[PDB]
Formats: sequence, C-alpha cells, structure tokens
Amino acid sequence: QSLEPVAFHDSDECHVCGMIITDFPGPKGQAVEKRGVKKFCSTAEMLGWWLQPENRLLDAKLYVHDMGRSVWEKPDDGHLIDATSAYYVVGTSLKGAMGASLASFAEEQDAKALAGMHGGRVLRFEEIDQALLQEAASMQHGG
Amino acid sequence: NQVWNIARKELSDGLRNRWLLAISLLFAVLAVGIAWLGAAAIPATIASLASLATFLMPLIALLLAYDAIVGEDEGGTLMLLLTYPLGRGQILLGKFVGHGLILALAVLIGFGCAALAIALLVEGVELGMLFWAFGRFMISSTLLGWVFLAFAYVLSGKVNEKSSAAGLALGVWFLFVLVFDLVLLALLVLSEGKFNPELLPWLLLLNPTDIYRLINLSLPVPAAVLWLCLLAWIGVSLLLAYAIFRRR
Amino acid sequence: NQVWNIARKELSDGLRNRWLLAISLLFAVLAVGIAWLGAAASSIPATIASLASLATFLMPLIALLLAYDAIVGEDEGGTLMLLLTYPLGRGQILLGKFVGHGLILALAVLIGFGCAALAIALLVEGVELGMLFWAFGRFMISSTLLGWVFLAFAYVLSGKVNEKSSAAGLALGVWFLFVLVFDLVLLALLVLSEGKFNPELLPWLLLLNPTDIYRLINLSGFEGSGSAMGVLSLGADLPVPAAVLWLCLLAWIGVSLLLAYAIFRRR
Amino acid sequence: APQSITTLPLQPDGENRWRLPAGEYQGQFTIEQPMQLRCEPGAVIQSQGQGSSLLISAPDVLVEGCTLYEWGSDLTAMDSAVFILPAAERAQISNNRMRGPGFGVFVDGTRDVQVIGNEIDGDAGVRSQDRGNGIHLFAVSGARVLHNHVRNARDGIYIDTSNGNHLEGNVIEDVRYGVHYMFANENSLIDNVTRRTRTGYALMQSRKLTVTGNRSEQDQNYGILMNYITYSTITGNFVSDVQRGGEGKALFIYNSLFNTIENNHFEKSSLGIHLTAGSEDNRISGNAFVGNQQQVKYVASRTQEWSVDGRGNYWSDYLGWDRNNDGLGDIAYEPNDNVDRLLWLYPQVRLLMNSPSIEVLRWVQRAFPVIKSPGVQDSHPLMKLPTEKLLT
Amino acid sequence: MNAVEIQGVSQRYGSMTVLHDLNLNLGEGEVLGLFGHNGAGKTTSMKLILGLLSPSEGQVKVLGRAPNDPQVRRQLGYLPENVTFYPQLSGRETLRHFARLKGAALTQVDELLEQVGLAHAADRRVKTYSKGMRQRLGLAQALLGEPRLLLLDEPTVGLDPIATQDLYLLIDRLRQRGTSIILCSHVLPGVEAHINRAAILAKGCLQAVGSLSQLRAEAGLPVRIRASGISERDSWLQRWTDAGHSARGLSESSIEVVAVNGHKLVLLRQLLGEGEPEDIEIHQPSLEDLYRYYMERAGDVRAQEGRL
Amino acid sequence: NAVEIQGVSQRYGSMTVLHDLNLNLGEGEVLGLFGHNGAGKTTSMKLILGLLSPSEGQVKVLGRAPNDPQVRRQLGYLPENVTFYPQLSGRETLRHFARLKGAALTQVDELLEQVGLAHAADRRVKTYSKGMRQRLGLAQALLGEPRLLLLDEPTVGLDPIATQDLYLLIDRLRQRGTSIILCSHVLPGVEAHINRAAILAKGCLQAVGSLSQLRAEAGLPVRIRASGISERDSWLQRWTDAGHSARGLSESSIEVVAVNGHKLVLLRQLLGEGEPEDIEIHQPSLEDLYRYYMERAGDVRAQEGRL
Ligand SMILES: [Cu+2]
Ligand SMILES: [Mg+2]
Ligand SMILES: [Zn+2]
Repeated sequence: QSLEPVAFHDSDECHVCGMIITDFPGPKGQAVEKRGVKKFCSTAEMLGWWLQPENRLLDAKLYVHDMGRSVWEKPDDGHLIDATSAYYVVGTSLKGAMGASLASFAEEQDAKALAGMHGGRVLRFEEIDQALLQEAASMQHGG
Repeated sequence: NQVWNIARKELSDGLRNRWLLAISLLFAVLAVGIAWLGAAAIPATIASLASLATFLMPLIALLLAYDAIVGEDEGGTLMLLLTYPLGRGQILLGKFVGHGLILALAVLIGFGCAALAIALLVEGVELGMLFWAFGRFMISSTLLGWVFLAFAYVLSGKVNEKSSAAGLALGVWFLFVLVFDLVLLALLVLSEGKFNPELLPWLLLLNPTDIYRLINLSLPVPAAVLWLCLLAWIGVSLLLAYAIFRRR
Repeated sequence: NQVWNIARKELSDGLRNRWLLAISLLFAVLAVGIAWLGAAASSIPATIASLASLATFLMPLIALLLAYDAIVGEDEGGTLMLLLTYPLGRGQILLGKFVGHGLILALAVLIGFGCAALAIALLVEGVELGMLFWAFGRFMISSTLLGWVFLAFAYVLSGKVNEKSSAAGLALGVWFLFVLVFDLVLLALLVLSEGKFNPELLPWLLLLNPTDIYRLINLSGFEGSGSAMGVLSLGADLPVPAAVLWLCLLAWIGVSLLLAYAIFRRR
Repeated sequence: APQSITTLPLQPDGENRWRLPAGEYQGQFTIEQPMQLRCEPGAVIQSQGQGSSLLISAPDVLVEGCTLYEWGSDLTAMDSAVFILPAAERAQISNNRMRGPGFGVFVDGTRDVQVIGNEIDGDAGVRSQDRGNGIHLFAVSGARVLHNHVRNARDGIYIDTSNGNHLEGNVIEDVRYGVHYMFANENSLIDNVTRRTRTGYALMQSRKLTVTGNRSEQDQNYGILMNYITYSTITGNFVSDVQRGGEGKALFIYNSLFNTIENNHFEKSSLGIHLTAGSEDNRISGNAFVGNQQQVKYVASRTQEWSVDGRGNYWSDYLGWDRNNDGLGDIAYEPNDNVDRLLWLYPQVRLLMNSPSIEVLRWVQRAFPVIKSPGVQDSHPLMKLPTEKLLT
Repeated sequence: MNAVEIQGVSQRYGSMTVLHDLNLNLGEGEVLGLFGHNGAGKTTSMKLILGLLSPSEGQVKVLGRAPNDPQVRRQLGYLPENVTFYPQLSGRETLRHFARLKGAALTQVDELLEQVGLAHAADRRVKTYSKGMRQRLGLAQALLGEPRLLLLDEPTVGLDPIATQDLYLLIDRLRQRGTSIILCSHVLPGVEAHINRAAILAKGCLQAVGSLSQLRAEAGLPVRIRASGISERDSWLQRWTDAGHSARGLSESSIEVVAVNGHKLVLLRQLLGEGEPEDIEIHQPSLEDLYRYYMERAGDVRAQEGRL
Repeated sequence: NAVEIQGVSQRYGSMTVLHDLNLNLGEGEVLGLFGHNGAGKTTSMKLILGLLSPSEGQVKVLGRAPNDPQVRRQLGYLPENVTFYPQLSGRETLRHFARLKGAALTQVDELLEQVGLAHAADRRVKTYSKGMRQRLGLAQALLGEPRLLLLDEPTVGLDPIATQDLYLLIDRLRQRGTSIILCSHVLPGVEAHINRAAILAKGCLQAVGSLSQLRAEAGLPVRIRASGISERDSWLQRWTDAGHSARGLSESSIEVVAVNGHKLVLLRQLLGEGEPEDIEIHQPSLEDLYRYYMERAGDVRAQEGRL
C-alpha cells in the first residue's frame, strides 16, 4: 500500500514545521510509509527529514512534484513522481516555502532549462546531503 | 488427600531454607528502595517493579525447586516415598502446591512492603487504582513464578545428580530472562528486512518473562489471551514434568 | 618439596573442572570481543578501562570458583583429616593449594590477554608494539595479582565455615561486595553527600577494595576521557605513586593469606 | 467605505489632534490625514462585518484608545481591523480593544510603526485556519510592537521578512502559534509570555536575531521551534510543561547551525531538547534541564560537546558529586545511552523496553565503555541552578 | 499363609536378563536374608517386592495381592540403604510427615521416637544428626502403623554395638507378633544369629535357600570339632582315622577332630556317651564360610592369599 | 613396642573426654578399639596419629614422637568415609598419595592390582561406588610398607567376598610384622581376626586383653543353641523352670543359656532324650562381652524393645 501517493488537502500541516502546506509555492514532498502518510511543506524540508538516521532504515516511498509539467506557484497533485529518480535543481532565485529552493523534475533537460535560466546546477537525489542543504539555504536567504 | 499432606512438608522445609530467605529479604528491600526512589524522586514505578520481579521471581522459583526431584533421589527418600500409598503424580503436584504457596507468600512480603512504601510516601496516590494495579501485579508475579517452578521440575527429573541440576537451572534462568530478549534485539540490529516487524509481538508469546511484562503495561493481541497464554505455560510444562517424572 | 607435590594435584584438578573451562573460555572470547570493538571504532583509553573492567568481573569469579571448597571441600570430603597424617604441615597444604590454584589463574589470564593481544596486533594496522607489549604486560602481571587476592580470600572463607553449602554462600557474598557493591556504596556516599562528606578521606577508601587498586594500576597511563572512570575519578586525588599501588595489591595478598593460615592453624 | 472625517471628532488641540466622543458608529473608516485622534472609553467603532474597519494611509498618525468590533473576514483581500499602508510611516496604534474574525493589526511596507498595549480577542468558532493573524507584520524595518494582549487569533504575531523590530512584553494566549517568524533577519523579541499554544515560538529561516527572556506556560507539543536559524542568541527563555496534543518538546532545533543557547530553563516537558542530526556544533551551555522525562534526543553517533569555556548545564538527573568546591560537576554527563537511541531508531523495541536484558544493557555501557556510542555529553556540568531568577 | 510369593519371575532390562528364574516363598513369621555380590539380583528383587518395578516374565504376590495396591503399602515398612532425610526439617516433624502419608495415628509418633531411642534427639534438625542417629529415624518410619512386612536394606550401618543388638531384639519381638521381615546386609556375621533362612543368590539365579542347618548339611563345608576333657587320651584319640576323619591329636588334654559334617557332630550319643566329655566347645562354620562356597559354585574363582 | 600410650588424660574445655589410659600395643598384635558413648574411640585414635596434642601424658608411637615425619611414612590410616577427589582418576589419586608419603612409583601400579581395582583404574572417582572408594582408601594405607596400620571401619559398604579377603590381607600383614588397629562398630565379625580387644567407655579404658582373657575376667555362661527338636514348647517349659533364659526363634529351633556347670547335665537331655538334628555351643562372643563391660561401668540396660 506504499505505492500510492495521496493527494494534498488545504488542512494539511507539514510534518516538521507544522504550518499549512498549500499556502506556499514550490514543489511539496510527501512520504508514504504504508503505516501512515506524513507530508512536508517543502522538498528541502523533506530532504532534511530524510537524511536523519531515524529515517535511513525506514522503508518508505518518497514522492515529490513534477515541476516540468506544472506551474510553480500552484503545483497540482496529479503527476507526482518518485523522489529518488528525480533531477533537483538548486541555487535558483525562486522563493520556496522553508529550505532552499529545490525544484524537482523528471526529464533533466527542463531541469537543465531552469539551471541555465537562473544560474543553478542540476544534481541527483543521492548527491543531496546535509552539507549541501545548509550551504544552499545560506546563499538563498542570507546576505 | 495426600497432595496436601506432602504439601505441608514443602512449606515447612522451604521456609527454613536460608538461601531462600536471603533472597526474599533482598527482594523486599529492593522493592522498597525502588518505591522510595520512585516516589521521592504509579505506572512509572510499576514498570521498574516489573523489571525487578522479572529478575528475582524466576530466581526464587529456581532456588526452591531445582532439587525437588533429584534432591530427593540423591537423598534416597524418593525411592522410599514411592513405596508409600502415593502416586508419582501426587508427589509432583504436592510439591507444586507446597513450593507454589512459598513464592505466593514471597510476593506478599515483597509487594506488601512495596505498596506500603507507596501508600505512605506519595500522599495522594489515589489508592483505588493501587489495589487493582497491585492486585493484577501480585497475581501475575505468582504466575510468572509458577512457570519457573514448573520449569524447575522438568530439569530436576531429567538429570541424575544435584550438581548438574544447578548447572541447568542457571542455564534456564539465563535463557529465559536475558538471552531470549537479547536475541530478539539482535535480529533487529543486524538487519531490518530479514525479520518482519509485525511478527515480533507474536514471538513474545514464546517467553513467559515477556508475557509477564505485557500484562503489566495495561498491542495486536488482547489482554485476555496473555492470561490464558501464561496459564498455558504452566499447564504444558507441568504435564511435561509429569511425563518426565514417570520415566525415572 | 611437598609444596610442589600437592600443587601438581590442584593443577590437574582445576583443569578438569568443566565450570572453570566454561568461564575461562568466556574470558577469552570477551577479551577478543572488546578488543575487536576497540579496533573497529578507530578508542585506545576506552578499550583499556573496559578490559580492566572485564577482569574485575571474571578474575574474582574464576578465583572464587576454584578455591571456595579448598579447605572445607576437603574437610567434609574426609580427605583433609587423612592428609594431616601424611608428612606435611598445615602451612604446606595451604601454600601448596595457593601455588596450585595460582598457576591456573596465571594460565587463565595468559590465555585471555594473550589472545586479546593477538586480536590487536593482527587487527589494527600500525599499532605501537612497544606500547602494546607494555600495556598488556602490565595487564598480565596485575590480573594474576587481583586473582591471587581473591584466591587468598577464598581460603579465609573456607577455613571459617564447616559446611561446603555455606561456603558457596559466603563466596557469593565476597564476590558481590568487592566487585559491584563497594563501587556502589562509595557512589551513593558521594551522591547523597554531593561530595561534601570528606574531601580528603574519600580517595583513601579506594585502597580498601582490591578491585579498585587493580583498576588504578591499569588506568595509569591511559586516562583519556573522564566519564569512563566514574567512581574511579578519585584516583587523581590519591597522592600515592604507581609503585605503592603495586605494593597495596601485594599487601592485600599477604595479610589475607596470613589470616588464612592463622584461621587454618586452629581449624 | 466612509472616512474618519465623516464622523464628529471634537478637537482638544488645534494641531490636527482630534477626540472622538463616546457612542457607537457603523461601517468602515479611512484615515487619509495625519490625525492624532484619541477616544473616550465608550467609542465602540463597530463595523457591520465587512471590509477593513480602520484603514490608514497617512504618515504620523497617533491612533489611541479606540475600540473596534466585527470587521470583515476575507483574508485574501486582507480584511483587517487596522490596515496600515506602506505610505503610512511611523504610525502609533496605542491601547485598543478589538474583536473580529480577521487580522487585528495588518501592516505592510511600513517603517517605525508602533503597536503598543492593545487587546485583540480574535475568534471563538473558526477552526484556527481562517481566524487571521493577531499582529501581522509584512517586511517592516523599525517597528516597535510592545506589551499587547492577543487572544484566540490564528498564529499570533506573524512576521514575514521584517528586519529590525522589538517584541517586548506581550501576552499571547490560546492560539496555534505564539510568535511566527519568516525570514526576519536581525530581529529581536524580549520577555513575551505564551500560554496554551500549539507551538510557542516559530523561528523559521530568520537569522541573526535575539530571543531573550521569553516564557512559555503549558504549550502544546512544541516549546520553541527553530528551523534554519543562524547566528542567533537564545538567552534566558523559560519553557515550562510542554504537554502533548509531537509528544511535547521544550526546544526543537532543526537545521540551526550557529547560535548560542544559554541560561534557559526547560521544565517538566516530555522532551527537554530535540537536536536533529543536521544541527550540530553550536554553543549550548548554562541551561537548566529540570523535570523532563527525557532530556536530550540526539539520534547520531557523532560526539557533541555541550560546554563552552568549561561551564556546562544543570541537569536534574545528574547523579554526580563535586569534591573541589567550584560550581562544576566532577564527572561528565552523558544524557543518552546506546539503548536509549535504539528505541528511537527502531520503534519495535518499545515492547522490549521493560525487559531485564535492557536493564542489563544499561549497566554494560557503564562498565564497558567501548560499546558507548559517542553522544551528546557535556564535560563539567553544573551542580546548582543557574536560572535562580527565572522561576519567579 | 505366605507374605511374599515370588512365583517364577524373570526380570530383564533389554536383551540382558539381570534376574533369571527366581522362586521364593517367605513364611508368616520368618526372617529372610537376601545376599548378593555380583549381579543386581539382590537389588532388583528388592524392587520387585515393592511396587517400584514390574515383573517382566512372572508375578509377585505380596500379602496375597498385587505389590502396588494401596492396601498393601499401608502395612509394609521399608528402610532403604544410606537414606538422608530432609535436613532442614526436624526429627519429630519428619515422622509426623511420614505418619500422615501412611495413615497411622499421631499418637504412635511420640511412642516410636521413644521406641527407637530418639527422645533426646527429637526436635532437632536432621542435618545435626549422626549416621547412626539417622538410622534410628529411618527405622522408626518403617514401624509406623501396624506393618506386616519389613524390608531392611542394611539396617545396622553406623549404629552403636549396643543399639545393633537391641535392633535385632526389636526384630525378634516383631516376628513373635507375626510380622515376617526381610534383611539385606553385607556384613554376614551378626545377621546369622537372627536370620531364619538364608537366600544366598549369585549373579542371575538363586543359588540356595533354606535355614542354616540346611545349608551346612547340603553344602559340604568343614566343621571344627575341638574338644577338651579327655577320657584316656589314646584309644579315643586314634579311632577317628578309620572312621573317616583326620583328627589332630593334641597332647594337652584336648582332642581336635575335623569332620565332613555328614557324621554330623555328637552323632547320636557317641561323642558324649562314653561318660566323661568335660567341657567341650563347638566352633561351627559361619554364614560367611557358606557364602564363599556358593560363590565358587557358580563362577567367581577365589583370589590369592591377600588381595582384596 | 609399637604403640605406647602411657598415662594420657586428654582434656579440652576442662571437660576430660579421655582419662588415664595405659594402652601398650605389641609389635605383631592386632588391636580392636570399640567405643559407644565416650569419645575415647575417636580421641585416642587421633592421639596415635599425631594430629592431637596429649595433655598430661605421653604418646610414644614406634619408640619415637607421634608427630615426627620419619614415623608418618611408616603409618597408614584409613579414615571413616572418604570421597577423595571426584574429578581425578584412580591411578592419579593414588599417585598423588604416592608422592606425599615418599613411596616409590613402582608401588602404585602393583597396589591397584593387589586391591581389585585395576579394571576400574584410570576411571574417575565420581563413578566409584562406596565399596570401590573403600578399596581405594585401603590402597593408600598399604603404601610404602607401613609398620602400623590404623583402620576406621574398613568394611563398610563392601561386598562379603572382599570383606573376607581384606582380613586375609590383614593376616598376611600381621605375619610380616605390622601391628594393626581395627577401630570398628560391627563387632560380630571382627572378633574372628583381632588378637586383643580394648573396650573403652566414658573415657576410662574398661578392659584390655585377648578374648580368652576377657572371658576369664567376666563370668559369662556358654550359649547352647539346638535345632531340629521334636516340639518347641516341650523343652521351653523346662529350661525356664531350671533357671535358664530361653527364647524361641523358629518352628523347631531354640537356644539355651547354661551356667557353665549345668551345660553338660542339660546336654545329657539333648542327645539321649528326643534327639534333634543339630547342636551349636557358643562361647560368650564380643557382642555379649561388650554389653557386659558397658553395663558394668556406667550404662543401664534398656527395655525389651526400646532401642
Ligand atoms: Cu512558517
Ligand atoms: Mg571540580
Ligand atoms: Zn513544512
């Protein structure tokens, strides 16, 4: 039953920051656990939750949005790709919800489209680590 | 009934055991010293009392009855007792009644002085919950002790010497208290998808120390099966002890 | 000599004890297991304070398993009254049992810390072999001395009692008091007084426990962290040097063997 | 939508200073001129339930003593009680009573606005998702919001990208969030009191700010939540009895890299402090972790010293001594075992948590330190309470 | 009426038969002595009379019933060898425990503690008892109730030399009441004065059974007929050679005649009818000398001069 | 003179558990020590062995001091009951005692064949019976040619063929010149082998000498037991009226006590009138002599069935 990404409601709080998810732009990750679904206000807050050692061993499927087929201010629930096989861009000037702006894609050329259009670099899911999330958020919401 | 005439012996012989009375005093001291540091420092202290009575009530039961059958065979009175008007069932069942009421008294001095240290050092304990949470505690601590009493009759009937009976009663105490749960913990740490998470609550039913704690923490199973599974550990192991005692 | 002719028995009687060979192989498979975990984490001052804690739990246990029935196990067995009608003294049938049971503890820890050194020199690459031989040479000639203390304790509680079932009760009392009760009464004396009972008498109470003098010898060079010592952390406040800590370990033998001989002389 | 000049204000002084008499009014009102209007205590300016009741577009306006009632509730069109435009610089909103289903004080683009001494009772029936903010601040530089009383709004004092402003002495009761912070670089907040709140202090992505002397009485599931705060200062906060409603954490540090967390008081919660794996190497020294059922949650194997300059924290369950009579303890204090982190890593160990083998494994770590994972210890912990003034 | 009727039993464990064709009949007041050396025939026949074992190829009839009936064991005492009772219990409390099981009255407890001579050592622990003091207690439980059959497996080990004579004096008072008992000793002189018929048996079989007059007459064993007080010292001394004896003709007023015990002792009047016997003394062969013969009668070759 | 106890009055606790015995033992004789209440059976046994200090008197074993190591190589002591060392084997237990007493190692393999234990040698003592441990306990007593054996009940738990062969081995050692002390409690059975008995009771040594001297110092009647008579009660109504105590034993078997002057005139009644099939005439044995000397000093006869 872990194969099904459930849809978002307006009364859906984040798992970490606890605030309302659908009041924000950007892609919104969520994690289906097959014992209870927990959702996240940003993809960088999902990847901050995923890199904790309680959830490395946790058998749970990660689902993010497909920003190659959606408008960035209001992403539809709709197409919701698997987060391990995505192509996140980093370092753009877009204003996400909590962390650094990590626009998730599925086709890697549209990820290369937003990289050259804002000065960012495409990177895979396994290249994401906690040395990069704190580095990218300091360049976005700092100075 | 001669199941009671041989039960009055084991009360009088068990209460003069100097090895038992040292442990039963140490059980009552540590039940006060946990209750003193659980009140000055009630479900939070009944869990630490459950871990205490999982240490010592298997130890009290195996100290009483590791030499129940083979200690009488080495003494020569076992061959004498079979020539009396007595079956082999009435010797075992009469020892189980006699050794059973000893550790049914060792929790009444054990927790009778622990509940006194709770009812007089909390001042507002809401004692209507006390006499039901300790009534469920004293009953479940006797039934835990009656399992290891019936375990001690199994290992007494199998061995032929008193020295190797204590070597197996120490082995039963190591296996059923602190080796079976360490090999439950061991499976989880080595691998995660080798073993089913759901399967593990059911595997606690193969260990009477684990079933003892589950009826002091009130879970896929209900409560009433755990009472009927702790009593099933008495009834199979006593029937196993009677089957071993008929093959000497 | 008669002291060696009766040592050859106890050397050949303790090695047929199956309860010894269980808990002397348990000392070997744990001293490898501690040294393997100390090799995978690198570290060095934690595997010294844990190996010294392993021989605190087991070398009193092997010593008291050997010699709790040394005198009273021969008295109720009948073979002690026969032995005094042989050309011997009471000083030769005690020192001979101490030599005979002492070479077992000298072999039960040469197996244990011998294979623990071979699980370090063949496991962690580039370890200092001069520092390894010195630290495990100090572990070998001080865990025998801890073992020989509790060997001489067991002759005290064998000469005092007159039934072997009561000697095992006292030997369990001596093993619980010196190993993990004296470390806890001294902890509870420091906790409940918050270290303000006596700021100068309390480090001298470590010398009234030979398991704590044993830990103070091996934790001399490798202090390292502070939390690993715990109740041992008063050992910096002891003004005695390292050579006196050897001599207070030897004095725990010689007083508790002369007491063991004076008890046995009026048996 | 009428204006404030369409009422009958009696001038006390002829320097654009007005005084509205006692008596009710109706409808929305708009200030377009710098009028220092005061009010009698019977000035119940009650709108009909639609629109922003008191819109302000002029700079240097001393709104004082008004009593607003029942404005609109369209949060998308920002139906506030006091709307303050970006051109309305240095507005003072002093000592007002408000009751209505939208924003209490919505400001945006303003400078040096002063929101002082107001009592804003938000709602009772809305599900705390459409109640509107108590004191909303949207990118203001210079603000001074002091000693208000916000009750039953949605998320209390929301602040979005506002740089330099003080939040001094205001009482916030029965809300979802106490004080919400979004990207508020170089902020400050002193001596605030938060009661019975689903998160006492939201500190989200705001750097270089000072959180000092605040109190949190009986909040729900999160005492102080800090997400992505850098170069901050958490000095003198009193977080007490965070009950569940999360399991209840007095401080939840999530991805906060550098900040000094000193002299706090985390009292009677289920978790004293939750330190995530991403938030490491920050100065945590001098706090008081008293009465919590579990002091630190740190799921890692990296060592984390919690004592800068040789002074650590006071721990209630610190069973240590002090021989040489200084303030510091003598033995170090590890707040977590190895089996205390197996419970967090694997939740199925909760069935085995009362077993004697677990009680054996707690003793094996104290005897054999090779199996001790490097945790969240502090060398030299404190022996006495350092926050002797915060219990008052 | 016979107490024990072991009627053609054959007790075996596996393919080996440890007791082969035993056929006993104990009377109503006789003292039977089972003696066994090599095989377990002494030990297994103890367990056959009690209800401990079962006849694999025969039947036993203890008191005319099955050996495991509860009416049988209420009138059957049994003292096992080297029994060590419950040491934390007391001396009086052990008999009061044993009197409850056999159904005897509790007024017999204070008599039997006095009847075996344990009144001074009553109300003390069994761990502070000697070896012979525990045998007095172990005898006292066998006399509980009104027993009809006693099975004393080594009854007088560790006892006082007075107390072992009074124990058999208690036995000879019992069989006059009609309680036939069975002794099983390994010290053979000492039990030969109170045994009524011996039951010396080999490894498997039963070698010989009957009274001591029958065993010395059947088993031709030498007798020593030494005699003083001699009439005329010459013609009476030489006349034993042609009779078929080798009489050692001692000079100092004594005559030693060895015989074959078919010309039994005094035969009719002939050794005494001459008129002047004058204080003869008889030294007959013991039970021990008969026991070595029946060991030689079925295997078991004699050892050397001094070996065992 | 092998054992020379002279004037010993051993006291401890000012209780005087042994009092003024002069027990001189010859160099080829076999003594027997029998004690019932008093500890003189146990204490004077210890005084010969040298593990007790004789207060107020001297003990001279073998003409020398009792605690010299030169005389402890010439003693042999079999104790009461000795489960030796349950993990050692048969040979290694006796080789251990061979090294202590200084005996040669050529003796240890020829004593385990002398005593019948070579089939059970090289086997652990926990698999030994009580009879085999008594066999092993003898094997250390004959170790290194002892000049004084000292046995404490050597025949307990031992089968009767090996019981007889032990006294046949004792009768070899008597001829070789080794004095033996047979301290025992199974008195009917040892009287056919000892040379002098020593009945001591309540500390004071009551009587010492051979069996012919003991019967000479105590007027005791001869017992005449006759089996195979015509009727039981036809004779028992006659000897009781003649003043002789006579009980019955079986259907036709009686014993009769004489007065030693009426033995013969009552023996006239047996042969020429109602001829039986057997007659046994018994001397007063060691069991009868023990109850005389005990009753003569301090002890009182019990009742008919009260012990
Ligand atoms: Cu937020
Ligand atoms: Mg200090
Ligand atoms: Zn979120």
